[PDB]
Amino acid sequence: LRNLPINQVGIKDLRFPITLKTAEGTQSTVARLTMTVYLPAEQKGTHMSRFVALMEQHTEVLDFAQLHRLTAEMVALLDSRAGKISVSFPFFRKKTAPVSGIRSLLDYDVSLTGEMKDGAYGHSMKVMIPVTSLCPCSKEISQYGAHNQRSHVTVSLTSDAEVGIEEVIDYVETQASCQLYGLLKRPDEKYVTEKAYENPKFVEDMVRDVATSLIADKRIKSFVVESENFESIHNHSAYAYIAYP
Amino acid sequence: NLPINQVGIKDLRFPITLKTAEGTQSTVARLTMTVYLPAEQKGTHMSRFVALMEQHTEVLDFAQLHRLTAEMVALLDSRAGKISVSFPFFRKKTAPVSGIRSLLDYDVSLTGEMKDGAYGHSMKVMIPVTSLCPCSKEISQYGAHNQRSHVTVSLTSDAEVGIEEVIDYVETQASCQLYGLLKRPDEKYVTEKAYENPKFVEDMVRDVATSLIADKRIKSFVVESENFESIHNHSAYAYIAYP
Amino acid sequence: LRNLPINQVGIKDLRFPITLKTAEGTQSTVARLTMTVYLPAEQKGTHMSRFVALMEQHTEVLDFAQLHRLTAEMVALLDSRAGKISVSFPFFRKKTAPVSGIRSLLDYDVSLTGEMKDGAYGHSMKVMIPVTSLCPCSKEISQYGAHNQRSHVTVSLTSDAEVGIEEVIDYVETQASCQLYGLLKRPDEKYVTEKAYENPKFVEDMVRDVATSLIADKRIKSFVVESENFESIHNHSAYAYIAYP
Amino acid sequence: NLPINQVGIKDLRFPITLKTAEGTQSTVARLTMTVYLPAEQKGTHMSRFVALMEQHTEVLDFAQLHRLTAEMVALLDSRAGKISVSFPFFRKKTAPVSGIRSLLDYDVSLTGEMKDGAYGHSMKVMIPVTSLCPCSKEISQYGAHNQRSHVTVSLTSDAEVGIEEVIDYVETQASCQLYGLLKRPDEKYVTEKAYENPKFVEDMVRDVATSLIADKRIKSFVVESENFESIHNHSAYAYIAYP
Ligand SMILES: [Zn+2]
Ligand SMILES: [Zn+2]
Ligand SMILES: [Zn+2]
Ligand SMILES: [Zn+2]
Repeated sequence: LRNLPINQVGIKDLRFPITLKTAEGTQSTVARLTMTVYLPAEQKGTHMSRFVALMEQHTEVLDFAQLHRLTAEMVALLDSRAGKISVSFPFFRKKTAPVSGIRSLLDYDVSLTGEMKDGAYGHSMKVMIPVTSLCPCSKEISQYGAHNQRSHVTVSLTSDAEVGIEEVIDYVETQASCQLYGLLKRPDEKYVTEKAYENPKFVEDMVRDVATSLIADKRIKSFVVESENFESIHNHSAYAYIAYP
Repeated sequence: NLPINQVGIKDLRFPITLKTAEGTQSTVARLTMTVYLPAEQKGTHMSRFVALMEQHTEVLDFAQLHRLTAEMVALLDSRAGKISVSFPFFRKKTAPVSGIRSLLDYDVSLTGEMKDGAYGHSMKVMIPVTSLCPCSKEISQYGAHNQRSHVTVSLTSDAEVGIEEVIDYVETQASCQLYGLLKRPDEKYVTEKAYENPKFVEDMVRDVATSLIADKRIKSFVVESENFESIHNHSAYAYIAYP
Repeated sequence: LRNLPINQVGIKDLRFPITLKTAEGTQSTVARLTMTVYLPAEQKGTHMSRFVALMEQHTEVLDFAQLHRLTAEMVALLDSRAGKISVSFPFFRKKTAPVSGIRSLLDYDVSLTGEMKDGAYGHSMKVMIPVTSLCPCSKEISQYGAHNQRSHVTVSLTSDAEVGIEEVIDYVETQASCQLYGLLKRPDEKYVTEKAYENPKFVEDMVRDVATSLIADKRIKSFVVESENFESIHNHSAYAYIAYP
Repeated sequence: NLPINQVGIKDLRFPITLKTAEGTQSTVARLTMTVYLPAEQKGTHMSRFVALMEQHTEVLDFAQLHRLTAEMVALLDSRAGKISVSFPFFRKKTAPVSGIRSLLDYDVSLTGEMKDGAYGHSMKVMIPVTSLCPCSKEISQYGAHNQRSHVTVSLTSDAEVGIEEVIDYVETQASCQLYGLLKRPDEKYVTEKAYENPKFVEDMVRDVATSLIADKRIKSFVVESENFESIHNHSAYAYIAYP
């Protein structure tokens, strides 16, 4: 009676090397894990070492099928009816400069979550995409130039069928004033400077353009789109978010 | 054409004066200030959030947060919006043997929210405590591993719950609470007290949540605890949400 | 013999409310402190609670005279021949918008250090100043627009006579493509957009212009100037620093 | 007209493969890559630092760092420059009773530096350990407060000192070292061992520094330890520099 069920208990911020397979290829990265299970009112404690045992023994490449298997195996190993695994890591993608064709990596921040509830599995994801934002107000009121800055666009979603990390990346980067590259030659820098100027967007415009795409995707049951613009003229950020439905 | 749930400014740093039941203090806040944006409206008016903060010189407390949130949604011409303010919060404590006084620091957020002329508020408090392991003590012939823990309480009520109240709910339940200033007899007392009161992370979250369930001002809450286990390089963690 | 002196021992990241007085006025802020003393080979340990005792008992406003007194009192209280107090905090200054005249605060990050060595006192400081940087290459090669971004300029210095926090701020902000304001009306935004465009500067130009000023100041015995530009076109930073002499 | 000590790129994130004495692993690095800039030269050539990393596919180790730093100062047409690479580093450990194996994570930086055709290298390793308080144990009738500690070793040598070597120097000296995976008999062993080997932060830094002084490959070093005291909300800290 005095006793209460605990929504989630286990371990948090275990750092662990992982290999990840997505549609575009396989890559090695380093993750932080939070691994937890439901604890019924009657049980005193969970078994904390079994969460680490699980990661040490499962050597398969991570993908959405493997995260499912892993979460199902965890709840079984932990003797629980419910649990979550959240895995956060940097994610690299090969990019090509818009004029030179010179290739370089860009880095994104990703989290993947698997959740079991009484035999039912659900999965969600989050991706932070760094883009260039350029202010339409600045350009319009100014006889020359326009302020611009890096922005972090964060998409969180839950879907029934799998949605690829790269697909979330493309939905955002398609919409940005201009996207980022690690390696830019002189013509590419001329290209990005001009495109961003040509395509100014408020933080409001950015969240709306991405949200439109996500609403259209039949896989997506709910989402949040945030955008944060590190305003180059202020020392605080412009911020917006849309949650759906 | 889509409405935007919230749009405005994030992580504006700003000095504030804060009034609570035990007194007034000066601290430094981060603010996030946002309003609802209707489907066909192009943008909000970003400079007005800063203007509002620059103009209002009054001490912060729950009544002044309400007033600032009202005035914001008015000034921005919106039907809804939210103000969240985060800051370090200091409280004077008394060492348990010497009685020598010293401050402790806690992390607090308060949030006010207007939706179509109705107001709601909520708060969050991170209280650092000592945790000590019952399995370690029971299995070992001497000693018990122990570590700092960060206990985070988020709650929503209608009547005001004081920051100090949330702190007390938690410190009362910890294996032992923290102090900045401890003499040798104080160190002895805290060492023994934690060792006499071992708690798993499970125990800590159940013990705090029971106290909050008993407080009938509280509509809903989350209690989390993260224990920086001194024998691992990762943490034990738990949370309860209610209802 | 087996025993070794310890350069510095004490406490680190004590968070503590402070009141600070500089040339422009007095303000309340929150600091992190690191307070340490020298430990001779022969002594087993220092007295850790006395560092907190010291902060709890000294209720005077902080300024360079008070940091001196505080460091001298610490080494005496700790029974040591040498020690350091480092105090880090956000620092607010009142600013005025360049067209409207509308006033707002801006926030800077500051550290002040006091050091005793056998009766001799020395003090140093560091200030991070967030500014706008605008790329000359971008503007010159582009038919319109120029990429720009927040930059953090960090000045560290040691001096014999006191150098005010605001003076370090002015040395940097005087040199920037354009400086930041919290509150900007439409004409002010037109003003800052244009000024930054009119005054493009590489990270190299920025460190050089600030360093020139610091070399000229007779108070300053040594310094480091760093600048980091959060390139709005990349996901890494452009960075430079000058150390002198 | 002023020369600039170092100019280039900072916190480029980049996946790397790392080879050490115990094996090869894949990790993710932050890089800072800079060159000296002569007084009358206007700017460096920023895109070339990224090109250099994109082109060189070789496994990282001390010989490859030297080679990358040589090639950089060549490609940038500078007389001096520095490459620093920071990453999490994993090592497989054996629990002290069960022998069950599990990884532990450490934070590493390696730095290479060219000055007028001469090369130097240096390294930094943060090793997390358990610390346990001798005063707490001595004064208390039972128990002893203990906590995670972050021990950071920075060193410069000419002959290569392995990352695992620095880790061993430190773990050997801690009240007890950390493991990710511990069974009940392992938890008992580590609890007792720390309690049998209490050390102040002073003790830890002297004990490590003595080991490093004895390693005649080492030209200079700094040992710091920060102990996240489980009875306070602040840390004990010490450092030694040598010579
Ligand atoms: Zn703008
Ligand atoms: Zn335990
Ligand atoms: Zn540029
Ligand atoms: Zn102690």
